[PDB]
Amino acid sequence: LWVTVYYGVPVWKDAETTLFCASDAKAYETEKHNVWATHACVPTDPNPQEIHLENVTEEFNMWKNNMVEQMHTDIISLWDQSLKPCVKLTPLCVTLQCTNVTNNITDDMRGELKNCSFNMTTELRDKKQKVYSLFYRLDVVQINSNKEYRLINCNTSAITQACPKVSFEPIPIHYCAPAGFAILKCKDKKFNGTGPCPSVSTVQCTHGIKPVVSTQLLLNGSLAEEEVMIRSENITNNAKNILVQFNTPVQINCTRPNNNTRKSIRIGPGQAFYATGDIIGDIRQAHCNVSKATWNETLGKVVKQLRKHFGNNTIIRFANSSGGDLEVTTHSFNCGGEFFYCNTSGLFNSTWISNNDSITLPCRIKQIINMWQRIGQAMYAPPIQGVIRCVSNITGLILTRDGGSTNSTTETFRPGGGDMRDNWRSELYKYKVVKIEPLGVAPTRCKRRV
Amino acid sequence: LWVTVYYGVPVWKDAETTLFCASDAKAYETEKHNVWATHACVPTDPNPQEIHLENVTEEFNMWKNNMVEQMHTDIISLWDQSLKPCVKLTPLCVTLQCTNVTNNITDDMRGELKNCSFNMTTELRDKKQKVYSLFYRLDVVQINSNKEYRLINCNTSAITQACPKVSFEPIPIHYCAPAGFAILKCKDKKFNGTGPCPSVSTVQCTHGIKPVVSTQLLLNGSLAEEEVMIRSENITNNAKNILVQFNTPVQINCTRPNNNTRKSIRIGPGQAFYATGDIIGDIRQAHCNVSKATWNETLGKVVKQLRKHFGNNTIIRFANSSGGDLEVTTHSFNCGGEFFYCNTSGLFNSTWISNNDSITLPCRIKQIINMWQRIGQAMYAPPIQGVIRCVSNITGLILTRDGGSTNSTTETFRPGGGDMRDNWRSELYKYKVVKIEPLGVAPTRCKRRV
Amino acid sequence: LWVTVYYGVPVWKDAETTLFCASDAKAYETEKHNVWATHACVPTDPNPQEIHLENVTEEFNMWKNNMVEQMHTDIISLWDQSLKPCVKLTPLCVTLQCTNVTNNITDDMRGELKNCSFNMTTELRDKKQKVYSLFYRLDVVQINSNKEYRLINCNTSAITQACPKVSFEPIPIHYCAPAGFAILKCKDKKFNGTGPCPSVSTVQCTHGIKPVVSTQLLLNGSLAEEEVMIRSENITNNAKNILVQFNTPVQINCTRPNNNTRKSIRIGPGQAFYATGDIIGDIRQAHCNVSKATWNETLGKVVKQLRKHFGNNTIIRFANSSGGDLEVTTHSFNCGGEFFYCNTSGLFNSTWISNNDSITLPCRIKQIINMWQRIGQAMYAPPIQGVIRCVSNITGLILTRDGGSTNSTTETFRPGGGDMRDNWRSELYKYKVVKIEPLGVAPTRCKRRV
Amino acid sequence: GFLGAAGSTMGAASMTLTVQARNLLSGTVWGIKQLQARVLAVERYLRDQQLLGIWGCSGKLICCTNVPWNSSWSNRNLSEIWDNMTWLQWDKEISNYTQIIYGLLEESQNQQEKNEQDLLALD
Amino acid sequence: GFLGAAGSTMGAASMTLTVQARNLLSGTVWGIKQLQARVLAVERYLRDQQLLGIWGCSGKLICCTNVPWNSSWSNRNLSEIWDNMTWLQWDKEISNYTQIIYGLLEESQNQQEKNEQDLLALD
Amino acid sequence: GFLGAAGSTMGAASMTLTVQARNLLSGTVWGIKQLQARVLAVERYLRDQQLLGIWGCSGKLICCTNVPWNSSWSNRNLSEIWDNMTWLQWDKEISNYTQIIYGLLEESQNQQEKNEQDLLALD
Ligand SMILES: *[C@@H]1O[C@H](CO)[C@@H](O[C@@H]2O[C@H](CO)[C@@H](O[C@@H]3O[C@H](CO[C@H]4O[C@H](CO)[C@@H](O)[C@H](O)[C@@H]4O)[C@@H](O)[C@H](O[C@H]4O[C@H](CO)[C@@H](O)[C@H](O)[C@@H]4O[C@H]4O[C@H](CO)[C@@H](O)[C@H](O)[C@@H]4O)[C@@H]3O)[C@H](O)[C@H]2NC(C)=O)[C@H](O)[C@H]1NC(C)=O
Ligand SMILES: *[C@@H]1O[C@H](CO)[C@@H](O[C@@H]2O[C@H](CO)[C@@H](O[C@@H]3O[C@H](CO[C@H]4O[C@H](CO)[C@@H](O)[C@H](O)[C@@H]4O)[C@@H](O)[C@H](O[C@H]4O[C@H](CO)[C@@H](O)[C@H](O)[C@@H]4O[C@H]4O[C@H](CO)[C@@H](O)[C@H](O)[C@@H]4O)[C@@H]3O)[C@H](O)[C@H]2NC(C)=O)[C@H](O)[C@H]1NC(C)=O
Ligand SMILES: *[C@@H]1O[C@H](CO)[C@@H](O[C@@H]2O[C@H](CO)[C@@H](O[C@@H]3O[C@H](CO[C@H]4O[C@H](CO)[C@@H](O)[C@H](O)[C@@H]4O)[C@@H](O)[C@H](O[C@H]4O[C@H](CO)[C@@H](O)[C@H](O)[C@@H]4O[C@H]4O[C@H](CO)[C@@H](O)[C@H](O)[C@@H]4O)[C@@H]3O)[C@H](O)[C@H]2NC(C)=O)[C@H](O)[C@H]1NC(C)=O
Ligand SMILES: *[C@@H]1O[C@H](CO)[C@@H](O[C@@H]2O[C@H](CO)[C@@H](O)[C@H](O)[C@H]2NC(C)=O)[C@H](O)[C@H]1NC(C)=O
Ligand SMILES: *[C@@H]1O[C@H](CO)[C@@H](O[C@@H]2O[C@H](CO)[C@@H](O)[C@H](O)[C@H]2NC(C)=O)[C@H](O)[C@H]1NC(C)=O
Ligand SMILES: *[C@@H]1O[C@H](CO)[C@@H](O[C@@H]2O[C@H](CO)[C@@H](O)[C@H](O)[C@H]2NC(C)=O)[C@H](O)[C@H]1NC(C)=O
Ligand SMILES: *[C@@H]1O[C@H](CO)[C@@H](O)[C@H](O)[C@H]1NC(C)=O
Ligand SMILES: *[C@@H]1O[C@H](CO)[C@@H](O)[C@H](O)[C@H]1NC(C)=O
Repeated sequence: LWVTVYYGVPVWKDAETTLFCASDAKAYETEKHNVWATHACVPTDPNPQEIHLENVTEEFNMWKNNMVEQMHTDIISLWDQSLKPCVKLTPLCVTLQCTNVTNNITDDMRGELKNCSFNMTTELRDKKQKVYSLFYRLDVVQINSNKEYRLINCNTSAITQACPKVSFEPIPIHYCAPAGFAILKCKDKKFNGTGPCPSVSTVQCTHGIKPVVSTQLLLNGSLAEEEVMIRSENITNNAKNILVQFNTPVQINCTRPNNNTRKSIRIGPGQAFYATGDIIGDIRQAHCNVSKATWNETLGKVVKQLRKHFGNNTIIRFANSSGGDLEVTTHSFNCGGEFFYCNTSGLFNSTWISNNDSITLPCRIKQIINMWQRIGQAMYAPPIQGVIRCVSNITGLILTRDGGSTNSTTETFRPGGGDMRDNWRSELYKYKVVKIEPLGVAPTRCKRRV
Repeated sequence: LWVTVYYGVPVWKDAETTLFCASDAKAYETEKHNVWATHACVPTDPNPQEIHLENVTEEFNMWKNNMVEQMHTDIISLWDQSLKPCVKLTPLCVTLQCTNVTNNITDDMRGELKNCSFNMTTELRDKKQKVYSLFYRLDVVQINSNKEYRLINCNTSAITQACPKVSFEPIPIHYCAPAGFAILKCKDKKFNGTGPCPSVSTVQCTHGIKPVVSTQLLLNGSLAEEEVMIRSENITNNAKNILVQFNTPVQINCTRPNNNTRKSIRIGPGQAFYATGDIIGDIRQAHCNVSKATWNETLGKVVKQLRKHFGNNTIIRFANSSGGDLEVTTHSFNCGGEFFYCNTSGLFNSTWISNNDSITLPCRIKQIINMWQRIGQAMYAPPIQGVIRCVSNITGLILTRDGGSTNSTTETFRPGGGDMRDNWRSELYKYKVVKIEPLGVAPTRCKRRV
Repeated sequence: LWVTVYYGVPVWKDAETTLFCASDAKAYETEKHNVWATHACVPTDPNPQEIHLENVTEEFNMWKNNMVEQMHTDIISLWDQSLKPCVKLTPLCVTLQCTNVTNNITDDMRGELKNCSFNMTTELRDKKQKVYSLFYRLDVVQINSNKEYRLINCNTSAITQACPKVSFEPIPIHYCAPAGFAILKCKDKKFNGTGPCPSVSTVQCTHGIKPVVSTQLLLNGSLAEEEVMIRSENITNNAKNILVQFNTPVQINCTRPNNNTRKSIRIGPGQAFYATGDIIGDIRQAHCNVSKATWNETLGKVVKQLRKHFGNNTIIRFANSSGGDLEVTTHSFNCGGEFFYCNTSGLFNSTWISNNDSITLPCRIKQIINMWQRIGQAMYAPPIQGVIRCVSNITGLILTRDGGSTNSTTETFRPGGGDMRDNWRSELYKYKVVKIEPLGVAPTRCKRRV
Repeated sequence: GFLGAAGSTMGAASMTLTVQARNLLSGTVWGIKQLQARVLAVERYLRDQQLLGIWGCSGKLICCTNVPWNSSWSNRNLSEIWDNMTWLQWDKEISNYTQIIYGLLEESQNQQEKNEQDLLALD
Repeated sequence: GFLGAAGSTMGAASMTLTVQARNLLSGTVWGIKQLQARVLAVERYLRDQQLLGIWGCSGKLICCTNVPWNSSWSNRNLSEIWDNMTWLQWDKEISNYTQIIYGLLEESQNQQEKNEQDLLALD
Repeated sequence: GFLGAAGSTMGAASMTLTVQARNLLSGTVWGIKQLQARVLAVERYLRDQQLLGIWGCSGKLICCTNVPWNSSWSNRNLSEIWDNMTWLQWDKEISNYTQIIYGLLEESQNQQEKNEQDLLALD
C-alpha cells in the first residue's frame, strides 16, 4: 500500500476562533444613527443554509463554548465604544439640594424620587446655572439645613450620557465562522447542552439572537421543544447556576405609568444634558404583570422536571433572593430606554409537593448604571417622556440552589444570576466552533510513476 | 464545441471599491510635521502609466462616481483626525468684554473687528488671566454697562485649535485602484461627464488633485480643453447644481492688507492659545481682484455655451446669491491659513443678450469655522502675522438656476454650491472604478483527454 | 545552455521590515493587568532555533540597523498608549504652599523634599480639598509671605499618572521576523558591531532583551565574551558616542532608605491621586553602591582596551559629565517603580597611565518625568511605600570623548548618552533583518519539450 | 500594455493574457485604507486561482474541458466569436450561463475525472 | 452539501471532496473582527496548498505517492477503511503519524523525485 | 536546517530547496504589528508563486525552459557554477539580468507555448 493525500476531506476538530456578525438587511434600515452596533457588520444570509450531517454524532459543551465569551467581550466593547463620542457628564457631580417628593395623599412609595436643585455650568466658564431635575433614590445618595445629596457613582466612577441618537434595543444577531471554520448545531429536542448530539448540522451563521440584557428572568429568547428544559454545570454544586428554558412562553406586562418631561439643560459648549422635568399623572410606582394562572401552569411544569435530577418525590421550594448586589436581587431589564429593577418576591414564593388576575412586581427605575462589573465607566440614560409600557416573553430562568442540604429530602430554589455569560449560553448552547483541515492521507494500492 | 476556460481575459464591469492615495515624492519632503495628511500614503508613480484602450467605448457617470464620495469621506476623516491631538479651546467660551473698533477717520468697514477682554485660565487652576485678543464680527456674537459678547460656536459646538505645525495647503493627490481593479479615464475633449467615451484609458492613479476647499468659484483645478464646458445633473431641474469648467484661466488676486501680531496666551499646562495681537497698518478690509477685461472675456465665452442647452437666442442673466448660509452666499476659501468670505455681487451682476481695471470683492475673514455641515467639532485658526496675499486660478464655477420660468424666454444664473461633493466631481469626472475578472469561458473545437 | 528557474533557493539581501514580538510563556503569567506591554504578543519559542550558517560571511552594521529604530518607536508608542486610560492629573497644577523640610540635626541633604499644601478638587465641582503631599526638589519649581511653588512640568506639558496596576519592570523581549524574512546573528567573540561576521546564524527570534531604560551605565544587559569590548561609530569624531560592553559584570547596590506612606487623595469622580504621605525613618538621601575593588578591576580592563584605538602608550582620563540636561548629567534609572538620578562623579574621576569598601553615589529621586524628549505628555509615578532596594548588573557604558585634542598625547573620557537608541544597539548589534527571495534562475543543459 | 487588447477581438485578446494576470498582483488610520484593499486583492486572486484549480486546468492562461458546448448558450460560429467579437461584449452575453457553466467544470469534470483515474490507477 | 458526506464512509466521502475545497474560501473596530479572521482564512488555505504543492500532488483533490505504507501505522484492509470507516474516525487514529507521514512526502519524495529528473533530463 | 546550505555550493544548495519553501509560510495597536507583516508575508509568497506559475514551471522547486542562455549573461562552465559557487554570490552577478531574464519566461514562452498548443489541439 502507498500513502495518498486527499484534499477537501470532511475532517474537523474542536477549535476556538474569531467570529464575525450578521444582522439581516432590515436591522440596518432601522438606522437612527447606528442603533446598537450595526454599522460595520455584513448582511445575514437571506437563505441561511443549515445542513443536516447525516449519521453524525458530535460532543458539545455549552459551558465551555468560546462563542459565549466572544459575544460577551463584544457587547462590552460595544457599550464601551458607543458611549465615548457621546456627552460626558463629569461636571454633573455637584452638591444636590434635594427634598423628598412633596407627596399628597397618601403613602405607597414615598422616596422613589427627589427634587434636586444644583449649581451647573452653562455654555460658558463664567456664569453658573441654578436649575434642577428629578432623580430616583437608586440614582442619588445622601452624605452629611435641608438634606444634602450626591450621585451614587461619584465615588465610584466617571459619568457620560447615552447619546439620544442610538437606541438600546436588542436586534437579532447571527454569529458566523470565517473560511476554513464551521459552526456545528445540535438539533436533538431533549438536550442539556453537554454531551453527544445525534442530529448535528453545520451552518454559516447562528439563528438571530437578540442580546437582551436582563437578570432572573430570561426574556424573548428561544424556548425548548415540547418540554421545559433544565441546564446546569453541576447539579450537586450549590455554587453553580441553573439555567431553565421554557416550552410555553409567559407573557409579562410592564409599565411606567408616569408621563414625563424632557427638560434640556445646556452644559455647553455643545454638550446638552437632558434633565427630568416633572410628572404628568398620578405618582405611580412602575410594575410588571404576569398572568397568575399562566405563571402557575409554568411553575407546575418546571417543578416536575426538577424532580428528575433531585429525585422522584421530593419537596421543591421557590423563594426570593438571598441578598447581594441590586443587579442580582431584582429582575433587571430595560424598557423604552429605561432601566427597570423589579421585586420578584411575588414570583418566587411557593412550595410544590409531588402531587387568577395579575402578579404585580414593585419595580424601581434607576437612571445611572454600570453593568458588567466595570468600574470606571458610568452611564446615564435620559428620561423618555410618555407612558412607557412593554410586553416581553419570559422564555427562561437563571436560578440558584441552597447549599444547606436537605440533600435527598427537599430542595429550595431562588432566582440568581449576575454573570451575564449565562444569558448568552442559553441561546448558544446548540452551537460550537470547529476548524477544518481538508488534508488527509490514506493507504491504497495506487503508486505514482518514476 | 467544448467549454474552455481562459485566465487573464480583459473583462471588467462597473464596481465600487476602497481606493488608496499617492502623493509624489515631493509632498513628503515638505514635512512640517505632516502637512495635510501625507504621512502614511505611498509614493505617486514617477512614470504613471496611462494606456489608451484602442477601439474601446465605455459609459461614465460623473454624478454617480463613488470616487467622489470616498474622497469626501476621507477629507472629512482627515480634518477630524488632525485636530484631535491639537490644542482644545473649550475653556475659551468666556464672557467677552468687547467694544467696536475705536476707529479714527472715517467709516468704510466699521465693526469688522472687536477688542475682547476676557478672564482666562493660566497654567494653573487658581489664578486667572485677565487679557484680551482681537476677533472678527463673524467670529463673535452678542447676547444681552458696555456690550457683552460670546463666541459664535459656543451654543453650537466644541472648539479646539488647529496645531500651528500642520498647514492647510492643498497638495496634489492621486487616487489609485488596488490589484484586480482599474481606473478608466475618458479622454474626449468635449465631454459633459455622463455618457459613452470614445477614447478611454486605464491608469493606476488619477492625476494629482489639490483638495482645494472653496465655494462659488473653483480654484486651481483642471480646465476644459479648447472650450468652456458645462456639466449638470438635470438642466431642467432648478434644484440641481450646474458645474462650469473654463478653457482659459482667470487670475484672481486677493490680499489681507493688515500686518498682524501673534500674541501667545498660555492656557496651560502645555496648551498655548495664539491670540490676535493688534493691527500693524491702516485698517483695511481684505479684497480679491479680478481683471475686468479678463472676467468679461470669460463671461462672453460662458454665456454662449449656456445657450446651446437653454436654446439659441435667449437672455442669459447673472445675479448674486439668493440667500442661505454664509458658506454659500460668499465665495469662501483659504489663504495663508486664513479663511476668506467674499462678496461676489460684483462678479455676478450682468445681462447678456445673444449679440478695465480691477473687480474688488469686499471679503470678510472669519476665524472660527466648522465645514461639512458637521455639528460638534469647531475649529479655530490662529492669526498669521504679516501681509497676506495670494494668487489663484479661477478654473470653474458652481452655479444654480432660478425656478421661476421664463422657460423658453430667458434664463437667470446665480452662484451656488454648499455641497463640497460637487467640487470633487469637477476633477474626477473623467474617472470611474471597475473590477477585473480574469476568468472567461468560451467554446472551441478543443477537448481534453481521458 | 537553457534558463532554469529554482524555487526556494538560499538567496537573501539586506532589507528593513516590520517585526513582531515574543515574550516567553512566563511573562504573561505575571499578569497584574498587563505589566509592560505583554497582552497582544505571541509566545516566545520554547525551543528557539539558532542555525549556524556554515561557511557564511555577512556584513553587519549595528549603527544602521532598523531593528534598533523599530524597538525605539515601539517603546515610545507603548509608553504613550499605556498612560492614556490612566488617571489624568491636569488639575494638579495648583499653587503649592511649600516649605523646606523642617529638618532636625543637622545638615546633609536639605531641600530634597518639600511640604506642599494645595487646594484641590474632590469628587465634586463645588467644595475644595485643602490637603497636602510630599514632593522632591526635582519635581517642583518656585515662582515669585512664605515661598510659593508649582510643578516643574506645568509650563512644559500635560500630567497624567501611571496606573498602579501596571508595572515598569523590564521583561525579556524577543524580536522576530515574519515569513519570507530572517534575522542573521553574528557569533564572533571579538566584534565591534560593524563589518564581516565569520560565524553567522539565522534565528526566528532575538534573545530575550529587557528594555531597561537608563543612562551612563548599562544595566542587566549582555556582556562581551572573554574581553571588554568597545563599539563606536567614529573614534575620531568627538561628537559620536562610544558604547562599552563588559566581560565581567559589576554589582551595583542601590537603596531608597526611607519608608514611605501612600496617602490616597480622591480627585474624583473615580480618579484617585496617590499622594506622598510622610517619612518613616531617618531622612536619608538614597544611594547606589559599587565595590571599589570590583570597579577598579573593571577600570583597569577598560582602559587597556581603549589604548588599542587611541594608541599604545597614552594617558587615559576619566572625568564627570560636562553639563547638559539632567537626563545625561546623572546615571538615571528606575527601581521599585521609582526614578533615581545618581551623581557619577565618584565613578568617573580617575587617571590611568599605561602601567576597598563602597562607592556611594548621591542619587536624587524625581517623580515627574517625560523621557524620549517628548514635550506634551508628562508622567507621574506614585510613591512606593517601604524600603526600596535594588541590585543590578552594570554590563556596559555610554561614554563620550573630549574634542580638545591632545590627539596622540592623551585621551579624556566622560559619561554621556541621552539618545536611548544607543541602549538598544548594545543588544541588537549582532542582529540584522534580511528578506528572502526563493526564486533564482540558472543555466544548464536541460531544456523543456515542444 | 495593461488592458491593451481589451478592445481587440477575443482571438486577438488571447495575446494579452500575460499582461492581465501579471498586473493582477503588483508585488493610525489612512494606512488601513490600502490594507483592506490589498487584502481583498489577494482574495480576488485566490478565488479565480481556486476555480481554475478545481477545474480541468489549474495551469493558468488556457485550458480545455470535456464539457460539450450547449448550443442554447447563445451559439455563434468560431469566426463569429474569436475574430468577430470582443471579450467584454462576450461577457455581456453568457453572463447568465457563467454561474451555470462554472458548475459543470468543478463537479461534473474533476470529481468525475480524478475518480475515473482512481479505479484505473490501481493496476 | 457542505460537510455532506462528513458522516458517510471514507470511500463515499471522496465524492464530497469538491464541496469542501469550494466553500473553503467564499469569494473603527468591529470591522477588524472579520478582517483578522478572513486573513487567517487565507493563511489556512495556503498552508495546505503549499503542503499539497511541495508533495507529489500540487493538483488538488487526489494524488498518489511513492511512499510505501508502514503497516505499524494502524493497518486495516482496503475494505476496512474506505467502505467500513469515516474520515473523522480515521483522523482519530493516524493523528500521531500525521506529522510523521507528512515529512516523508515533502523531502523523501519531491526532493528525491525532481532531482532524479534532473540527471535524467540532461540528455 | 533553515538556510542550511546557504553557504554551500549551488549544486549542494539544491538539496535545501525543500527547507526554504517550507518555512516561507509558517502556518488595540501592537497586534497590527504582526498583522501587516504576515499580510505582506502572504503577498511575497504569491508574487513568486505567480511568477513561477506564469512561467514554464508552476510546479515548485525545479523547472526547465526553452529560453537559450545568452552567453553575455556572465557565462561560466557548468562546473564553475554549481560546484564552484554559492547562490548568494550568484545572485550578486545576474542581478542585472534578473529583471531581464524573467521577462523572457512569462511572455516569450508560455504565451508562445500554450498558443502553440492551441492550434495543435484542435484535431
Ligand atoms: C421583547 O420583544 C417585544 C416585542 O418583540 C418588545 O416589545 C417592544 O418594546 C419596544 C420598547 O422597548 C417597542 O419599541 C418602541 O415602540 C414604540 C411604539 O411603536 C408603535 O409604532 C410602530 C410603528 O412605527 C408599530 O409598529 C408598533 O407596533 C407600535 O404601535 C415606538 O414609538 C418607539 O420608537 C422610539 O424608539 C425607537 C428605538 O428606540 C427610535 O428609533 C424611535 O425614533 C423612537 O424614539 C423616539 O421617538 C420620538 C420621535 O417620534 C421621540 O419623541 C422619543 O423621545 C424617542 O426618543 C419604539 O420603537 C417595540 O415596538 C415593542 N415591540 C412591538 C412588537 O411592539 C420587548 O421590549 C422585548 N423585551 C425587552 C426586555 O426588550
Ligand atoms: C492656487 O495656487 C497658487 C500657486 O500654485 C497658490 O498660491 C500659493 O499661496 C500660498 C499661501 O496660501 C503660498 O504659500 C506660502 O508662501 C510664502 C511665500 O513663499 C515665498 O518663498 C518661497 C521660498 O520658500 C518661494 O518659492 C515663493 O515663490 C515665495 O516667494 C511662504 O512664506 C509660506 O510659508 C509658510 O507656510 C508653509 C505652509 O503653510 C509653512 O510650511 C512654512 O513654515 C511657513 O509657515 C510659517 O512661516 C514662518 C517661519 O519662517 C512663520 O513665522 C509663519 O508664522 C508661518 O507659521 C507659504 O509657503 C505659495 O507660495 C503660493 N504659491 C506660489 C507658487 O507662490 C494659491 O494659494 C492657490 N489657491 C488656493 C485657494 O489655495
Ligand atoms: C536588574 O535585574 C535585577 C534582578 O534580575 C533586578 O532586581 C529586581 O528588582 C525589582 C524591583 O525593581 C524586584 O521586584 C520586586 O521585588 C519585590 C520583592 O520580591 C521578593 O519576593 C519574591 C517572591 O514573590 C522573591 O522571589 C524575591 O526574590 C523577593 O524576595 C516584590 O515585592 C515586588 O512586587 C511588587 O512589584 C511587582 C512588579 O512591579 C508587582 O506585580 C507586585 O504586585 C508588587 O507590587 C505591589 O506589591 C504590594 C502588594 O503586596 C503593594 O503593597 C505595593 O505597593 C506594590 O504596589 C517586585 O516584584 C525584583 O525582585 C528584583 N529581582 C530579584 C531577582 O530579586 C533589577 O531591578 C534590575 N535592574 C533594573 C535597573 O531594573
Ligand atoms: C397590571 O395589573 C394591575 C393590577 O392587577 C392593574 O392595575 C389596575 O389598573 C386599573 C386601571 O389602571 C384599575 O382600575 C384597577 O383597579 C387596577 N387593579 C386591578 C386589580 O385591576 C394594571 O392595570 C395592569 N397593567 C396592565 C398594563 O395591564
Ligand atoms: C486690487 O485692486 C485695488 C483697486 O483696483 C487696488 O487698490 C489700489 O491700491 C493702491 C495702493 O495700495 C492705491 O494707490 C490705489 O488708489 C488703489 N486703487 C486703484 C484703483 O488702484 C489694490 O492695490 C489691488 N491689489 C493688488 C494686490 O493688486
Ligand atoms: C552602601 O554603602 C554605604 C557606605 O559604605 C553603607 O552605609 C553604611 O550603613 C551602615 C548601616 O546602614 C552604617 O552602620 C555604616 O556606618 C555605613 N557606612 C559604612 C562605610 O559602612 C550602606 O549600608 C550600603 N548599602 C547597602 C545596601 O549595602
Ligand atoms: C429632469 O427633470 C425633469 C423636470 O425638471 C424631470 O421630468 C425628468 O424626469 C428629470 N430627469 C431626466 C430628464 O433624466
Ligand atoms: C570620521 O571622522 C573623521 C573626522 O573626525 C572624518 O574625517 C571621517 O570622514 C569620518 N568617517 C570615517 C572615518 O569613516
